[PDB]
Amino acid sequence: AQVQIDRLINGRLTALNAYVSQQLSDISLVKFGAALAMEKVNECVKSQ
Amino acid sequence: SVGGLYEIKIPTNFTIVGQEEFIQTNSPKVTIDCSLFVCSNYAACHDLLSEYGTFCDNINSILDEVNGLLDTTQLHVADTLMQGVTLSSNLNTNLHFDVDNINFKSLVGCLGPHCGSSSRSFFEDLLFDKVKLSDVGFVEAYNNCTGGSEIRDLLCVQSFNGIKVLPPILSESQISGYTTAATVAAMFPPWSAAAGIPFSLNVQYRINGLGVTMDVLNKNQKLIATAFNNALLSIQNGFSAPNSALAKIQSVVNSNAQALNSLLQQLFNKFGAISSSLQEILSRLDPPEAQVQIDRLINGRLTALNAYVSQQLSDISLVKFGAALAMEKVNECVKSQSPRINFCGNGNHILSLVQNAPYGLLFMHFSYKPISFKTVLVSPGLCISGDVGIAPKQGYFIKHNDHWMFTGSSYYYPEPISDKNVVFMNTCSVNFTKAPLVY
Amino acid sequence: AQVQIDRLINGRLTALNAYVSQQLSDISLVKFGAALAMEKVNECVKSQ
Amino acid sequence: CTGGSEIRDLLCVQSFNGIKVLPPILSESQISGYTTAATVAAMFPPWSAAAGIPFSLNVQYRINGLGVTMDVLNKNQKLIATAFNNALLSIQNGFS
Amino acid sequence: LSEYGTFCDNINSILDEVNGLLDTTQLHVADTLMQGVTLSSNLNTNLH
Amino acid sequence: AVYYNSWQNLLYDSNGNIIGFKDFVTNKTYNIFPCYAGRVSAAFHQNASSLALLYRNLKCSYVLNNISLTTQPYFDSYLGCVFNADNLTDYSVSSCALRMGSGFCVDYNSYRFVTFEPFNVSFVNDSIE
Amino acid sequence: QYWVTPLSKRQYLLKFDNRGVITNAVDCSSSFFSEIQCKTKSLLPNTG
Amino acid sequence: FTGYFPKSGANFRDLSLKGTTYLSTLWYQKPFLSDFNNGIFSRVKNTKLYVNKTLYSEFSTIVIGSVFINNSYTIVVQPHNGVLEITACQYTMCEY
Ligand SMILES: CC(=O)N[C@H]1[C@H]([C@H](O)[C@H](O)COC(C)=O)O[C@@](O[C@H](CO)[C@@H](O)[C@@H]2O[C@@](O)(C(=O)O)C[C@H](O)[C@H]2NC(C)=O)(C(=O)O)C[C@@H]1O
Ligand SMILES: *[C@@H]1O[C@H](CO)[C@@H](O[C@@H]2O[C@H](CO)[C@@H](O)[C@H](O)[C@H]2NC(C)=O)[C@H](O)[C@H]1NC(C)=O
Ligand SMILES: *[C@@H]1O[C@H](CO)[C@@H](O[C@@H]2O[C@H](CO)[C@@H](O)[C@H](O)[C@H]2NC(C)=O)[C@H](O)[C@H]1NC(C)=O
Ligand SMILES: *[C@@H]1O[C@H](CO)[C@@H](O[C@@H]2O[C@H](CO)[C@@H](O)[C@H](O)[C@H]2NC(C)=O)[C@H](O)[C@H]1NC(C)=O
Ligand SMILES: *[C@@H]1O[C@H](CO)[C@@H](O)[C@H](O)[C@H]1NC(C)=O
Ligand SMILES: *[C@@H]1O[C@H](CO)[C@@H](O)[C@H](O)[C@H]1NC(C)=O
Ligand SMILES: *[C@@H]1O[C@H](CO)[C@@H](O)[C@H](O)[C@H]1NC(C)=O
Ligand SMILES: *[C@@H]1O[C@H](CO)[C@@H](O)[C@H](O)[C@H]1NC(C)=O
Ligand SMILES: *[C@@H]1O[C@H](CO)[C@@H](O)[C@H](O)[C@H]1NC(C)=O
Repeated sequence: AQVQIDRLINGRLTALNAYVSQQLSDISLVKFGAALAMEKVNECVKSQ
Repeated sequence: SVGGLYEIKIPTNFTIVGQEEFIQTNSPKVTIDCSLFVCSNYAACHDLLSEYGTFCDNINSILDEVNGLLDTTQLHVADTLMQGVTLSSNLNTNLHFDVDNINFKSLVGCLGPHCGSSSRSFFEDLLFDKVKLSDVGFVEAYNNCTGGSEIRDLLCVQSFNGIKVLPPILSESQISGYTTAATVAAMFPPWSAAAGIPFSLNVQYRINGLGVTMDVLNKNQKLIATAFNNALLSIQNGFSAPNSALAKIQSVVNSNAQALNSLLQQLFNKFGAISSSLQEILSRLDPPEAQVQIDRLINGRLTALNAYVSQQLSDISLVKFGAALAMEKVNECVKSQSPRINFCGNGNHILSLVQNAPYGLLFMHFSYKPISFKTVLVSPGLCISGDVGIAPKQGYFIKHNDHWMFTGSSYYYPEPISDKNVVFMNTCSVNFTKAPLVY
Repeated sequence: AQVQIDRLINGRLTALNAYVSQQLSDISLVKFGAALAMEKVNECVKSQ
Repeated sequence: CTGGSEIRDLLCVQSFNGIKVLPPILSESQISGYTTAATVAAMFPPWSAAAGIPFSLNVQYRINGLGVTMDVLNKNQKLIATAFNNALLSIQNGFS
Repeated sequence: LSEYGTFCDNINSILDEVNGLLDTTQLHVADTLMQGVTLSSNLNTNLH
Repeated sequence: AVYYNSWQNLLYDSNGNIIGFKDFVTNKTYNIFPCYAGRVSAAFHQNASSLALLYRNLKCSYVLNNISLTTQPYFDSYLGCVFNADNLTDYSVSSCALRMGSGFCVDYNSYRFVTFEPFNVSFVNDSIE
Repeated sequence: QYWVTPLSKRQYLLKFDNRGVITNAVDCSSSFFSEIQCKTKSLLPNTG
Repeated sequence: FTGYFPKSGANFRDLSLKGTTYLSTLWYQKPFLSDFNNGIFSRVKNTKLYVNKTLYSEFSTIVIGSVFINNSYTIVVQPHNGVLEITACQYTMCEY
């Protein structure tokens, strides 16, 4: 049972690392988008 | 300060310098077939790879989304190049290539659909022939994979192992057509990409805005036009020698080729198994042990794909940043001149132009470059008449022929003080030089 | 001993892969911050 | 890390295990020299980092551009300069 | 570890590229700070 | 080949793969190349009862002679052999849901292989001088 | 003259020309330069 | 490639010995009598002699073994002017 469970643990942990790496990339894009939104608020809405 | 005056070096002569800047706005659209990469043709591997299930669906999905982001980015760059471009139907680039002594023949390709894909400028032709693996380069390289040639092209080995670069949704010929249209939009009426005025007048007003009197600009118009097309020729000749922009363009192709070759080399890593070859494992061991060895190769190859996909996500984020910067430079340096000092290259930026480049755009920034200087004594302000203060507009006050006169800050040409080159104050600040005899 | 050392090699290589992925993601934010700092130098210190 | 120190620096353990931070290509002292040059470039002629005019006049014209008449702005020059250096002192004291 | 092939070469290559990006970024920031800066040779730290 | 000495009969690349050999019986030399492997790029529209297939970077003669024979119409496009789509590159579309690359699109009414032109210049007939 | 030297199990970088002859070789663990040559798989590594 | 190779930068030893009539007993001891270990690499000069302008090839014969007694096989590599005779036999090796 330990051998079979180790295969599942390695697969599930590998998939969790892949999801975490994808989430880091997506949040970097969200930070860039939020910076652009703050620039648009300051330079299109509050001023021209 | 001696009395109320300071020593300043003011230019007495100038030239126009051209500077290249390649901004990467695109990258090769790498696709992996995860099933063909991990397992090749081997049924015993495909049976095991099915038990890893959604790992190949994630590799395929993440790269399809990444390639979709690159396609959307290319459409946004093309939309930006063509935004607000209006051209006359009477425009024929074969006859219309220079105006006001400024020559754009090298920056302008043939215009209209009658040419087909020949809408590429001499400048873009000279920039594209130095890069083998452009979009057409990849298409020609993959076309030669079934030509029966004895040459073992590395791209053919990569594609047979499921690693293939797809062409962008818009060909580089279409993008060169868009940069050509954006370039001619500045040279002829309605001048939709040059503030609605003739290109030479836009260059003259941009140089005047730096603190240069209009009197020297409208009499040195031939010298300004010759300095401008000489700067353009200097940029074109700069590609025939080791160049930072051409090296940056070649770095995109070199880094992609290095990443793809590194990914292909993962098929020869043993990952602690008896061999990196599925044929050797299946010809040496029965299913009970062959499956153990094949599982080691599956974990190693899937780990290599997750690492490559993480690297590709990071690189495409940098490409999105670079494409956003290129769109901003198009809008704020080529189509218009935004009041931002070092945004459009270094120095006294006059104007910028854009040309298509492999996987990006090449910007030519033209700057006002002083040649010789005169050290003069300047006053940053004057206290005149009934203690009224005056400050110079984009210039300085000068004692010329023992009389107060004004000069531009970027060109020494003493001219009379008037409301045209002065900011008035009801009270003069302390340390403003006293001059009761002015005006 | 090879079986035990192999489990350690796989764990340690997976950890390095995860750290490298995180480092790439963090350097993207550093490049973004450096671009903003160069823009602030040019548009707030050298000029307004 | 090679000194006869009884204190076990965690960085030394990391470096001996292959994890080490290399210094940047330009030392922070060089960058401090560059920020110093950029700062003095606004104080004195030719004012290459202050639009080619004295720093006090650049402050005065920048405040006037916000909608402040030049009269009160040039009659209160010492009050503006003291407010400016007091703001700088407040930034310095804020790190404590 | 030698039987794993290019795993450690890939880790070293990615970190070297990340560090090259940091070095190039620091040079760009320094160039931005020093761009267009002209100083008088008569400047003295002890008097001005 | 002339690189095989008396004791040599196999040619290897830098990765340890067999890429050529000298037959022990006939002394004839051969190069070994991998068999063709690739993907089919299929363009599908919800309103259609079939698919438009693109064999990227492959001539139609190669597809029919070495991959598979089919009754669907075909032609050699710039991107490779295209099946079940009319060659209409002289026509253009400003919007495209099936983007095939290099300014080419698959448009469904049958499928049409058409150029993709998302942006064009606003034209006026005013004088240039 | 009968010059002899001991043999040992060593990793070498072997370079073969267009006719299959070993023209050059590098003993990878012999020196620091040999280690660079074996790491880059080339006789003349790039300046770096 | 990993194989049985010399260490680069190590020292070759010229173990060839030429005599005319007398043989030194010290020639048959350490360091001439050397340990084999994994193996050896030999760079041998082909001493090209001439008799009536006719070329003759000579070089030192090498023996490889353990105890050099007829209870054991000794490998011998000996030249015969263009013919390299290689044998491995239970030879009665001489003292000298
Ligand atoms: C291992 C070594 O050191 N080898 C050298 C050898 C020995 O030192 C010597 O053999 C030891 O002797 C002991 C163990 O007692 O000396 C040699 O040189 C000799 C002079 O040193 C040589 O010129 C000979 O000189 C004669 O006077 C004589 O009999 O020695 C007349 C003879 O006709 C002539 N041989 C000819 C014509 O070849 C040689 O050969 O022998 C050169 C060898 O490299
Ligand atoms: C002023 O107008 C004239 C006439 O249109 C322009 O003269 C032409 O200039 C080109 C170079 O761009 C020459 O090759 C032509 O031979 C000239 N033609 C004639 C009839 O002279 C001139 O360039 C314009 N100059 C400015 C600064 O506006
Ligand atoms: C294939 O090539 C080999 C090598 O040249 C040939 O073998 C030689 O044959 C001749 C004639 O019998 C002998 O004198 C040599 O000693 C052989 N050399 C070796 C290494 O065996 C062989 O005859 C050739 N066979 C064919 C069908 O071409
Ligand atoms: C696909 O259609 C295009 C467009 O009709 C064909 O290209 C034209 O071919 C004719 C000759 O038959 C030439 O005169 C035109 O100049 C070509 N036009 C273009 C835009 O290149 C093309 O040959 C067709 N291909 C196939 C395999 O049917
Ligand atoms: C300006 O510089 C150029 C190049 O040195 C020279 O040809 C030209 O005559 C100069 N003009 C003046 C006004 O000094
Ligand atoms: C493709 O093959 C042809 C014919 O062998 C050759 O002329 C051409 O240079 C090759 N191009 C590429 C990119 O491989
Ligand atoms: C597809 O069919 C739907 C429903 O009839 C219709 O709304 C849509 O316009 C059709 N599109 C095309 C390309 O035929
Ligand atoms: C661009 O092309 C499309 C399709 O031919 C056409 O409908 C559109 O009107 C064109 N653009 C302009 C500005 O006319
Ligand atoms: C331009 O087009 C308009 C609208 O069709 C027409 O009235 C005018 O006469 C045209 N002028 C020329 C020179 O073609």
